[PDB]
Amino acid sequence: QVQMQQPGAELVKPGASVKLSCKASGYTFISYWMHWVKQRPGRGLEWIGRIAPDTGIIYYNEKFKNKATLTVDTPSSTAYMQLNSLTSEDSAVYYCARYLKYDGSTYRFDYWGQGTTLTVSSAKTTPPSVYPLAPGCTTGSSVTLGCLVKGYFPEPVTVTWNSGSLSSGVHTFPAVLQSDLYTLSSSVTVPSPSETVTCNVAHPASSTKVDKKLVPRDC
Amino acid sequence: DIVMTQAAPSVPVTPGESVSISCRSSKSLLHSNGNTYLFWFLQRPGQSPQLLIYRMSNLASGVPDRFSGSGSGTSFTLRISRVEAEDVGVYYCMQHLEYPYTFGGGTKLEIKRADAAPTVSIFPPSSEQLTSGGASVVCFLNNFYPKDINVKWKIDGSERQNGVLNSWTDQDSKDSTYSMSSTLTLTKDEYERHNSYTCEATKTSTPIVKSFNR
Amino acid sequence: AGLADALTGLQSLTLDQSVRKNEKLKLAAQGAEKTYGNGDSLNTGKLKNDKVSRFDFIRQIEVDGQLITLESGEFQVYKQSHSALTAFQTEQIQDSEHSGKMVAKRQFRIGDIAGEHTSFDKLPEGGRATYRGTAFGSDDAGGKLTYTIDFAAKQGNGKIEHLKSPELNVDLAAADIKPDGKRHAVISGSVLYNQAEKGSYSLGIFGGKAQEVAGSAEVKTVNGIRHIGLAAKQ
Repeated sequence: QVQMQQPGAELVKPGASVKLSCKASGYTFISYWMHWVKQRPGRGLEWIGRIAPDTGIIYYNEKFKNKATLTVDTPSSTAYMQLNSLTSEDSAVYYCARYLKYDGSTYRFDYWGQGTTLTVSSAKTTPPSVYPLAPGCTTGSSVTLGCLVKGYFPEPVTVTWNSGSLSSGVHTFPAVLQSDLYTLSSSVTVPSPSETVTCNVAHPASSTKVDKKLVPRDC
Repeated sequence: DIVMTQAAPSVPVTPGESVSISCRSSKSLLHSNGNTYLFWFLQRPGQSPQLLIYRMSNLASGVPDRFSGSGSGTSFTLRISRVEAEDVGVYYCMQHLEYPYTFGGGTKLEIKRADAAPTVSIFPPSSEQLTSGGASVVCFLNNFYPKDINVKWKIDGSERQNGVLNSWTDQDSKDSTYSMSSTLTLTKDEYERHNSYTCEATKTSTPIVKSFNR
Repeated sequence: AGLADALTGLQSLTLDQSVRKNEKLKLAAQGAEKTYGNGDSLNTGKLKNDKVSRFDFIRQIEVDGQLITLESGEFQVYKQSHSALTAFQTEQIQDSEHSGKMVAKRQFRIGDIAGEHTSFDKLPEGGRATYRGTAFGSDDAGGKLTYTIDFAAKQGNGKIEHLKSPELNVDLAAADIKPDGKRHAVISGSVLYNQAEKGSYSLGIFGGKAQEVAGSAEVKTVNGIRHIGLAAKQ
């Protein structure tokens, strides 16, 4: 029952400071060290540091010496990374991973956090606008339905179809930034009573979820 | 600082074949205790990295036996035996022998699938979109290969290049195919200034168009 | 009398300090292994007197479905008629604070000293006793310890000889016999190598007639700390 709860995303003005949390459950927190990894968009992974809830010794990377401050709350299992004087080069995905302090085990970098998407910009948080897309005809073996998610900020968004029931034939396309706002599209291919298709789009930054039901357009 | 070099940014392999990924270091990863402290990870699109190989040889929990880890002190290799569409992603090698922990540059698995014709779907703007003052025409080109395929937009028989935004997916995990979305965004006045809207796909058919008329 | 302690004087030894509450101690010899927790008795019945007896030992803990070896090496027991002490010869240990890797660190440590404690108020009125016996440490179990207790003054002093490291052939400085919280006869004093104080030492008096002494010594050699186990009898 390993669980690494990380916030979906965090938006902060440049030059400020933010605390990123990583809550742990399902394993004995004290015996496991906690590592943090940074991945810039379209780039590789970079190791930031390691915290030890047992002792408190923190091994940093030389690059992130003045940029990161690691803390641990062992009573209520949680790790925190404080980032100060945030610049654009710090907007990235930050993962927390566990690492058993003892050799001899598979419990080293086996479980990872979902990753917090830290965006550093002055723009305001904007919830997405969701539009359904249906054919306007003749239905063959399968049909393609769409969910268009326009005008949101910041990344990411999670698109599911029928609350995860339809997990095959789904194509989620990467977001595109157009005039400082994000647009995304999703397609579902479903074979042609009690059947319905609905796209649920969740924006973690605005803590919102919009369900749009795919219904035939008026003809 | 231990430098981990992944020589190949990308690596090609036809489906069903076998393939190797090379990782190199600056110091030997063999500690005095005898364990070679090398981790291999796979990152699927939009997902956190998943543990693949620990101690340079041993497979993780619920990971197929087709993955193999070899290498001695400075040169290491990850071998995929019978590549499947699910194995696509970006592979990383990270040392946990000496602080700071250093990751590899990254090697992308690129499956060389047979050429596929995209399925093209064209979606006119929705009602709520029209009441909001804009109009985005959406085009989905699904399940095509190779990635060389581009899209053309035609408004009343004339090509349009302004107002078009393209987004490409990566290799599908059950098809080894690609998908692309093209959004042509216009003001409602411009959308009502024309009649016909056409989306065209430009390597196994030469061509494939889908159009709608208001 | 079990069979997993009968692998090959004092009959029972409660393991309290040598294994903490959260871990387990696995002792193996001649292809037979027994596991002990905190407070478990260790049957020293089949063990022979005045000989340092070795077992292979691992210290094991459970962390979410996997056995973890904290340390491994040799477990040494010295058994006498009324006292017994145990030591830990470490061959591999986990650096749970710096690197997280198992390291072949050779290190000595003394875990438990037990036996029939001589009551401080029931000590002999006067006279002198001399205890000869064994001092052991890392890589050397052949050290000779000669101690002498004057019960008239309630004092003791001794020497260690024939140790492989010449810097550990120390003089055991004169120290007073004192009672513990439970009123047990204990001596604690300094360590004199080459007319200089090079560490500390402690011994306890064991047996109804004070026939045995057993304890530990800690020496500051050029290489740092050095743990020695001491046990002598009449």
